[PDB]
Amino acid sequence: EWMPVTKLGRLVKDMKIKSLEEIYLFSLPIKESEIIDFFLGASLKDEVLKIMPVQKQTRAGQRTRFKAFVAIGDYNGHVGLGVKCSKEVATAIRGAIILAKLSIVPVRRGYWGNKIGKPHTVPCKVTGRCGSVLVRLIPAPRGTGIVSAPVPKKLLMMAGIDDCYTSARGCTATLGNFAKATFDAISKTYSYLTPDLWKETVFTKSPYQEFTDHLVKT
Amino acid sequence: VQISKKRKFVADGIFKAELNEFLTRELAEDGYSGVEVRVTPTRTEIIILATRTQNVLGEKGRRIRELTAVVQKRFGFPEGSVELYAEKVATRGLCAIAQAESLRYKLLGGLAVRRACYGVLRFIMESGAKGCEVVVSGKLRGQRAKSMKFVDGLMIHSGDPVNYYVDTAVRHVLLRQGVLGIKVKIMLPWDPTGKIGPKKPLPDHVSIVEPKDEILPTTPISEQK
Amino acid sequence: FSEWIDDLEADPKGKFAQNLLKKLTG
RNA sequence: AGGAGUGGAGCCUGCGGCUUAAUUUGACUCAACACGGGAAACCUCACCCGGCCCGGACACGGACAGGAUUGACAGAUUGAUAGCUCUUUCUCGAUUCCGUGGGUGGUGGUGCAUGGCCGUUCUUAGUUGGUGGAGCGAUUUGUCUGGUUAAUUCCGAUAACGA
RNA sequence: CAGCCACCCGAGAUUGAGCAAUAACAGGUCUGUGAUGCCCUUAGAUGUCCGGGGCUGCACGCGCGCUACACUGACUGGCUCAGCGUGUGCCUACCCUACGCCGGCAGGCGCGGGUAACCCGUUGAACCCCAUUCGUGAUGGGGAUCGGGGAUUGCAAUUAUUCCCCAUGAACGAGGAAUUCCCAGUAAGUGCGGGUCAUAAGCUUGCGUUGAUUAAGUCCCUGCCCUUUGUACACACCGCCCGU
Repeated sequence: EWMPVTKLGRLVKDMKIKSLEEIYLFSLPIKESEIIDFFLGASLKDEVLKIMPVQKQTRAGQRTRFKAFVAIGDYNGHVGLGVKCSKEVATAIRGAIILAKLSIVPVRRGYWGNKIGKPHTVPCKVTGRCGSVLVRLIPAPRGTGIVSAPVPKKLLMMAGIDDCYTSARGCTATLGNFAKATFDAISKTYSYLTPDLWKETVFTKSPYQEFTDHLVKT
Repeated sequence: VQISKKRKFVADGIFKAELNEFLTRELAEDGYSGVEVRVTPTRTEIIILATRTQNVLGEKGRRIRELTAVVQKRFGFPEGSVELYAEKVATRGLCAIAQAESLRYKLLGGLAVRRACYGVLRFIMESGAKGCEVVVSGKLRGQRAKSMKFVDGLMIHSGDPVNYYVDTAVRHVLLRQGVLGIKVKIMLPWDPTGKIGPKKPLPDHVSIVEPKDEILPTTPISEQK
Repeated sequence: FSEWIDDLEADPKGKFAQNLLKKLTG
C-alpha cells in the first residue's frame, strides 16, 4: 500500500492528477516512484544496460561495489535512465529501476517528411552530451528503424522512436556516458522550440493550486 | 555411587556434550536443531528439537528406541530410566544450528555456494530475525582460499547481550576439492511472551510511553453518585 | 537467476567475470 | 621524577653450535627463544636397533576339514619368563597365510591448498548504510575549523538529516 | 554549551576485569581433531611391545627470577592473625589431616574427622615489640661446586632428577654501553591450592599477607593515529626505476 510522502504523491494517489503530462507541464520533481507506477506502471519495461564493478582502494583490500545502469520506459513517448551503486547486484538493480522511474521524461516525436499518421521520429536533430560523449539524433524516413549502436538503440526504442539516424563521437565504450548522452538527446526533444510551438502559452492552474483545498482537507 | 556436587555437575555437562555430539553427527541429515535434558527423582529424560519430525522418527519408530538403547548402553545408567521424545522447533528461522545445517546440505548436494548463501540470507530475513551474518570460507574459485561474508540487518558483537541476543553456529561442508567452513551469527529479536528471543531488551535501548491526550480541565465539574 | 549475481560477487575480477556480467544482461 | 632493579656475578624447562643413532624439531623484532599450559625413566617419547598383528574385506590358484600363535628349569639366542628364530613339533578349532590394487591407519608432508581456534593490527577509536547535496565518473559530504572527553564522547559549526 | 577544577555531604565523587568493530596477515596451528583435501601409504611399518635408547651430553654471548651485599640487618625466639580452593571415586587404583609410642630426618599402625562453613583450622604462615654473638664484615650470610646415612606411591631410579644432619666453601662499597615492567592497598618481600602430579616447582596462574615519595604533565628520545601535502608506488618503499 502506497502512503504518499509529498503533496504531489498525495494528489496522484487521490486521483487529482489525471496524467503524467500535468506533472510535466509544471516541471515538478517526482520523488516517489509510485507516481510513475500509477501513471505508466502497466506498460513500463525495464532493461539492465550494464552491471559495472567499481573499486575503492583501502588499507587491507579493495572495496567492490556494483553500479547498475538500467533503462526503462513504455515503448511510446516515455523513457528513463537510472544508475545506482551498491554492494549487492540485486540491490543495485532495484535502486537503478527506482531511479530510472524517477527520471522518466516525455519524448517528443515528429515527422521526417509528410505528416500522414502518427509521429515516428525525432522532431529535429538533437544532441546530448555526457563526458566527451556526443550523441546526435537525426530524423529518419518512416520504416528505416533505429540506425544506432545497441546502447542508444535500447533507449530510443524504449522512448517510442520508431526510426532515427544517429551519430556518436567520443569514448562511447563507456556505456554510462553513452547512455546518459543519448538520454540527454532524447530529453532535449521537448525543450526544442520549433515553429509549431510559437503559439503563446495559455497558463493553467498548477496542481498544488488547483487542488490546494483537497491537500488542506485530507 | 555418589560423588561431590562439583564433580557431578561437570560430569552432567560432559554427558550433555557427548549426547549433543553424537546426535549432531547422526541426525543432522534430518534437520537436527538441538537437545535438552530433564531430570526427575530417579529418572532422566532427554528431549530433541528437529525440523523434520517424521523423517527423524523413521519407520516403525525404530530409530528412537535403537538410539535410546545406544545411549543407555553407552553411559551405563540403570536401564529403563532413559526415554527420548519427538519435538519440533518453534521455528527454523531464528535457530542458527538449523539454518547452518540447511546451508551445509545445500552445499553438499551441489549448488553455487553464493546462491545458497543468498537463499539462506533471504530465508532468515523473511523469518523476522533482527539480523545475521554468514561466513563461508575455503576454496571456491581457484586454489587460494578467501573467507567470504554476507551480512544483513544489524549485529552486535560486544558486551553481555551477545550471550543471549546472538546465537553462534560453526559447521563444515566436506567437498571433493576441500572443506568449507561455515559460521553463522543470528540476532534474536526482542521477543517477550513466548521466549523465542530474549525477554529483556538491549540494555542501551530506552523506550518512552507516548503522552496521553486528555481534555485540560477549566472548572471543577463533578457529579453526585 | 541470482546464481550468476552471487557467483559474480565471489570473484568480481576472476576468470568467470566477463561471462557472468554478460549473463546478467549483456 | 624515578621506585622492585634489570644484563650484571653461581645454580633455571627454555633457545641457539653440539660430534654420536638421533641431542630430535614446530615457532626469528615487539607479533620466536618458563611457548607448544614441555617441573620429561614410563603416556610430553616425534627420533636410533629387534621382535608384535598385518588393522589385507573382491576377484583367481595350494595340505585344498586337521590349515597354524600363547606349550615356567637345558639347548636355535641384540631376552633365558616374547619359541622372537631352530632336527623334534611342546596349544584355541578353519575368522590364521601369498600376488596387480583394494578399505585401510602415518605426531609422515604441504598452515605458502584448507578448516575451527588463537595471536596481531587493537583494546587504541575507528567503521558503514539510507535519504539529501556535489561530481560525467571513480568518488565525496555526512565522518568537520574549534572546545570537550577515556572514547567518531559530546557540544558546537554546519549541505546535510537521521541512524 | 559540552565540560573541567575545588568544597559540603556521602560507604563510594574515575574499583578491577570479562566481552570487544570495518577489513585484513600468503602470522601460528595439517604434532588436538575420529575436520581434513591432494601427493607420500599399502610391509624390508611410518604404533601402544623391554621402555632398553637420549636434550640431566659443553671451548664463549643474547633471553624472562630468587639468594646477595647487614648493623636498612643473618641472629635466641615472646608471639599475637589470613585469603582462593581441590580434597576417601558405575573400570576414577592417585585422596587433605588429629589419639599412643618410636626415631633428626623420609614414616608406621586401631578406628581414622570429610558428602562438607560439621573434618583440615578460632588455616597458631612473611616482617616486626625481644633473647646470646657480629659493634662495621669477605667469615657465621653466598652450602653454588665432591663424603656418608632413610622412607611413600615407583617392575628399574645408573646420568645420586624426587624429600633432612655433619665440615674444607667462591666475586658480593651500588653491579658494562644500554635497558623491562610500573600509579594507591601500586613496585615490591611472603606463604598457600592448581596446569603441573606417583609426595612432586626454579615456570605460570589465582589468592591473600606487610605494604611504598617522586605523577595529575607533555610530545623530546619510542611508537601508533589524524589532517594537509608529494608521488612515476597500487605485488603498494622489502615499491618503482636508470645506465654501464
